[PDB]
Amino acid sequence: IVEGSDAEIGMSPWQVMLFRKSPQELLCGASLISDRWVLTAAHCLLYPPWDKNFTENDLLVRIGKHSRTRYERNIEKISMLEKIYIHPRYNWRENLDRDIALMKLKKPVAFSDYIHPVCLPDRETAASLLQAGYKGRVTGWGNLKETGQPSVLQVVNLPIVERPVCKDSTRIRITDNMFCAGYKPDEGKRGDACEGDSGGPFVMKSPFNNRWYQMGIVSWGEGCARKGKYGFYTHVFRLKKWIQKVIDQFGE
Amino acid sequence: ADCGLRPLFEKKSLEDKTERELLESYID
Amino acid sequence: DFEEIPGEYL
Repeated sequence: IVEGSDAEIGMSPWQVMLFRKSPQELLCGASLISDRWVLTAAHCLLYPPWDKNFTENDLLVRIGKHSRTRYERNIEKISMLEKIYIHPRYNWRENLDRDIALMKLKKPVAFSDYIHPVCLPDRETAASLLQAGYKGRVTGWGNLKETGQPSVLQVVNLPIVERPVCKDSTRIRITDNMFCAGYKPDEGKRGDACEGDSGGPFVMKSPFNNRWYQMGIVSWGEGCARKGKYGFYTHVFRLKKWIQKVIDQFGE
Repeated sequence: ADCGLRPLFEKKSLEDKTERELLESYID
Repeated sequence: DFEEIPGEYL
C-alpha cells in the first residue's frame, strides 16, 4: 500500500495472506468469505507470461495476521488448500478480464477477534454503493512505493473513479468486469495498492446495515500511485453469479 | 448472517481510525 | 526474511 497507515488491530479480520510453501514467501493477499472459502485474484495463481501455475500443494493461507513476517502464534491461522478454482474465462493473455479465483480450504477455520468473514454484495447493495466519488478500503502487506516493505498490514481509503476517466487513463482495454479507483491528479492526493496487495480486498461499509462488503479485488495497475494513472479492481458483484456457482456445488 | 461485522469494532460498538472518511464520501 | 512457521504446517 502506497501512502497508507498501519491497520488497526482486528481492523480487517477478513484479510488473508497467500503464502508460498517453498521457498517460504508472500505471494498475494485474499479475503475470507466463510470458514471454508477464500477469494483472490486469478493471476496470483496462474499467469503463463511468468510461468506461474501454482497447485494447491504449493501454498498455504495465513488468516488473522497483522505482522507481515512474524509467525503470530495464538492469533493467526494457517490452513491448507483443498481445491483451487480459477474463473474459466479469465483472460491473462490480454487485460486480465475476470481476474478472480476461489480457494476451498482443507478444513473450516475458527473465527475470532482476528478472523471474520466479509459480506459479498447483492445486486441492490452493489447498485447503491458502487458509485464514483464514494471511498473504499484496501489492505495488504504489499510494497510502499514502486522501487521498502511494511512491517505491519497497511490501510488506505480511495475514491472510486468514473468509467470514462478510468477508460482514458490507459491504453489497456477496460471491461465491465473491472472498475478503477484512486485520487485524481489535481484532487491533489496520493494513495494506491502496489506489489503484494494483489488479490487484496477492496471494501466499503453499507451505511444502512453497518456491515462491510467486498466490492472488488485488487487486480492490476501501471506502476503504483503515478499521476494520471488509476488502480484497477475485479468487479466482484458482476461475477458473484459464478462464485455462487462453484460454492453451492462443491460444498459450502 | 454475521459477516462484515468485526468483533473488535462493530460488535464492540466502536469504529476505526478512518471509517469516518468513507461514510463521509457518500454524503458528499 | 519470513520467520519459520511450524513443522506441522508443511
